[PDB]
Amino acid sequence: QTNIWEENWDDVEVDDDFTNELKAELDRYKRENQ
Amino acid sequence: EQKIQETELKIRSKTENVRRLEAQRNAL
Amino acid sequence: ELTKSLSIAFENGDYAACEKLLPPIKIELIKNNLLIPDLSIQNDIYLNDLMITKRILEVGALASIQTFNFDSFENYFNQLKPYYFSNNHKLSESDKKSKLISLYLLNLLSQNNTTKFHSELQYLDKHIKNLEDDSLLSYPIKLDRWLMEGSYQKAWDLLQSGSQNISEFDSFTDILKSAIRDEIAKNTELSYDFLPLSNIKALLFFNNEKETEKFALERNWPIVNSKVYFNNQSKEKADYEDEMMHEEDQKTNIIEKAMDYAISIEN
Amino acid sequence: YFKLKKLEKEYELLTLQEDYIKDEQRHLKRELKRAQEEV
Amino acid sequence: MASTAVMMDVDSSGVNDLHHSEKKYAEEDQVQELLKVLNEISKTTLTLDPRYIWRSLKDLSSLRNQELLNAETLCFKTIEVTAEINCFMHLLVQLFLWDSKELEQLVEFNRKVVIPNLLCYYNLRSLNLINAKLWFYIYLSHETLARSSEEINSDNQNIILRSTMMKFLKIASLKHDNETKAMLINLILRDFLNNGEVDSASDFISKLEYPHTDVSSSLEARYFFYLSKINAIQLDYSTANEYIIAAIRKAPHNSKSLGFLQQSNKLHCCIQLLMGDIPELSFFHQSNMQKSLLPYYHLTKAVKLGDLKKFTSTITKYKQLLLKDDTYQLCVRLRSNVIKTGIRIISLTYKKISLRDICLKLNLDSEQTVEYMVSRAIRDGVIEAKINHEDGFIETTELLNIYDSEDPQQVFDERIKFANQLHDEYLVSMRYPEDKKTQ
Amino acid sequence: TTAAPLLALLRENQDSVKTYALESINNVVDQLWSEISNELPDIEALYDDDTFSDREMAALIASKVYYNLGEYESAVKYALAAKDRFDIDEKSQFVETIVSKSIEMYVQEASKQYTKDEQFYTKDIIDPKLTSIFERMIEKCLKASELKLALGIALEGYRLDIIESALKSKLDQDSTSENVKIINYL
Repeated sequence: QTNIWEENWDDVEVDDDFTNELKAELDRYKRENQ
Repeated sequence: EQKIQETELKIRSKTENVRRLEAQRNAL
Repeated sequence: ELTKSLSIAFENGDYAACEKLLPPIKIELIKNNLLIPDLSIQNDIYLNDLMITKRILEVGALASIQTFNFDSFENYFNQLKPYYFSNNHKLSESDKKSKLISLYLLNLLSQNNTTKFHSELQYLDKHIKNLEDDSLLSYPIKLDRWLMEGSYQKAWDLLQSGSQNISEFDSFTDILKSAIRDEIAKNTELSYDFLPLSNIKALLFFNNEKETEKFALERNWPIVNSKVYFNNQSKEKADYEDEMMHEEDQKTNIIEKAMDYAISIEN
Repeated sequence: YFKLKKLEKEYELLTLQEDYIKDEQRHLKRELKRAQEEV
Repeated sequence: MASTAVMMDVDSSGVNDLHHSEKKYAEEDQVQELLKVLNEISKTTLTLDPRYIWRSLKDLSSLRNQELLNAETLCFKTIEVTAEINCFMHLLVQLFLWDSKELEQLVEFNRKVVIPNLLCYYNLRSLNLINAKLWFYIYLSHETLARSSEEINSDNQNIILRSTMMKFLKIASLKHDNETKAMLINLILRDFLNNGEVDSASDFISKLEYPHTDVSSSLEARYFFYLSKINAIQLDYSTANEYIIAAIRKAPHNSKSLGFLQQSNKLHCCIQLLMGDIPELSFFHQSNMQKSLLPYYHLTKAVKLGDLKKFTSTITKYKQLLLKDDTYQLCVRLRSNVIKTGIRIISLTYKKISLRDICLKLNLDSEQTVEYMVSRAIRDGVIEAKINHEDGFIETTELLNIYDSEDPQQVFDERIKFANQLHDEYLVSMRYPEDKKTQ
Repeated sequence: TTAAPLLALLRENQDSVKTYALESINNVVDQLWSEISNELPDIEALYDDDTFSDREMAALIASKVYYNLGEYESAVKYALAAKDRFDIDEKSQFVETIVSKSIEMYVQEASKQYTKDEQFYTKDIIDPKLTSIFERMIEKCLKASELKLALGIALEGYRLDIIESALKSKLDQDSTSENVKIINYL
């Protein structure tokens, strides 16, 4: 995969950011529900 | 027979410690 | 011949009676030459003669383990083992050969020798091909899965339900139960200081808690009413493993000394 | 067996051959230092 | 042509004469270096054909002509002796699937080379002119069997081989009867790794390591390689890895890095898995799967989370590849080991959690097995926590040290053990330059 | 094949079997001592059973294992124990080895024996088995009939009995000038 990215630890994971926003909405939407 | 045969390999192995001291000779 | 006599004896159960028939027959395959795996191809022995020779091992072992002997079992097994697994050995093959090693792995398993147990699975020729297809073979590792790390719940349950336990295996099942719990005992001892006598019994799967209370006191466990206590979960101090580490400077001094000789003998 | 009593035995020398040296080793070693002084 | 081919052999024999003078430090390493050049000229065509004439005439030379088995003829007791042996060496060399297909011809000939006027007087004389690999490397191929029926009784030739290798283990007199040796073991090792349980590896261990110097780092590493897999299901990991950590670069292989070092690496990956470490496959992405890692990655990918299902699926998918490498037996342990690994980071962080949150993660998994499952965890350490169900509070320890202990200073003795490391091994390599100045 | 049955046959009764164990074992020791190397504790005890005769089998068998274990004064002792399983004319490198191995032991022994007494060799203190086999090889040395071969041994062997006889016998034999020179040579 390519050559040199920042490499390690590790690939981490994926679908977080929007998931966060999806929740950041929901969170705040829950907080809207709050 | 082979009684004294490998007896060389004793001192035949000693060939080295010579050369250490030989390395040492120079080294000294 | 003694061949079928014992073969009938075993067939009749009566494995006590079956026992003494073995050694004479064992003296046969001496001359019958079968008992020793014949490296020179004999053409037909394995099935010419050595058939029940391959079985008398099974049979004798089968009875021995049924009579709750193990080496004998294993001895015979060890002898079956080539006829069991020579390498190639399709020349003859049988079934409870699975059961036997199953019993014997489970034996090894009860024998609490981890690597050899597993490395026997490695020494096993066909492994999964053999293994997974035999519930008996499927016991030990799946058990081990449970067993090894120390949650026994279904495993311990399984062996009560074990068809081999239900057939021949209840020998170690008993042992194993105890064998299990002693680790949990420590695991509890590790996990817990003060545990209700109910829970530990709940853990030990006992009906009477005085069942446990022995163990705890057999373990020498501090206990008040209703609760097993661990004031010392461990053996700390206790004689040997001393005079080395603390090897603080001494070793490092020698290390220093060494290093300094690595400095000195550097000359 | 045979030629070694001839041959083999002559290696005892080569053993000493070492034994000549590590002796003389410390020599230069010390001969160094007291001389290492004046230089 | 055939000349230049033979001219090499001539020059080799020329250097074999340098052995016919004496060791062979050159000649072997020459033969070694020549063994590298063995690829180039090759064929048999007039190579083996005039070789008979070039040999002509020795009996075993004519015996080897049975291996020639062609149209040669033409024309062309001392200069013919170890050369022929050295050619019998090449006879082996000839056969790599170089100048051969089925060595089962040569299998017999192996013995009928090895046994006659060979495998006899060579103790210090032939200096690993035996290549028992090249001996067995033949049988290595054949062990594609399957076919042979084994064969035989089971499989006695390879048995006898082990015994024949034993017959060198016998002949391994530690007179420098060494180099090839633990290949014979490596064989038997991998022969255990065929069907067997190495544990006489311990007995193999009992004797020795391939002592010592003169052995190719390769086999010396390839020693460790198997010697690792001993500790594999011996369930020592470090030392196993330490063998890998004695194995890999380290025996320079690059050509053998490709198929072979993956194997090495394949096992290496498993180790930290056995240790739950999951180093960064970030490189192990590459020069890897393709054909080696990525299931281990998938494993690591799982082993990072250690979701049994998702974990198992990897195996479930890659079992055959596992199976192909017999790495299957592994990883079954590591299943909950990562689940337990996660347990540590479930927030053992709080000096507890209560029972049923640390149960909750198991109430994410199972219940009151929790008791076990945590005792299952607390059992090995791997986490340091406490509990009592009387409290139903799962108490997760500090795990906190102001260290000021020998702990790093152990790691210094480590360093310290390397304080000499080449520092000594310089004095090791101080001789070679300066005492070869004396010559 | 692999020794598991023979490993099993070991503890199994009927010294008959144990024989045929050991017998079959003995032949296949050479490879499978490796597995068998763990059975040696019993094998030891086996050599301690006067009941079972052949245990010199196992003794030399153990000796096989012991070379294969690099154990020698072990192996030698049990090869010495054998006497039957063992013979000089039996030819294996091993046999040749263990003999040559067994031999050297004599020398310092004899030399240590030579230390105090110089008639030491006229006496029992050295295991006669070795001394026998020693001299038996010296006999073979006599039958080798190049006697510095024997002499340089007996030189260190310090056995004039050997030496003088080796001379004296050879004296009347032949080598008019040589029997003179052979001395001088020595």
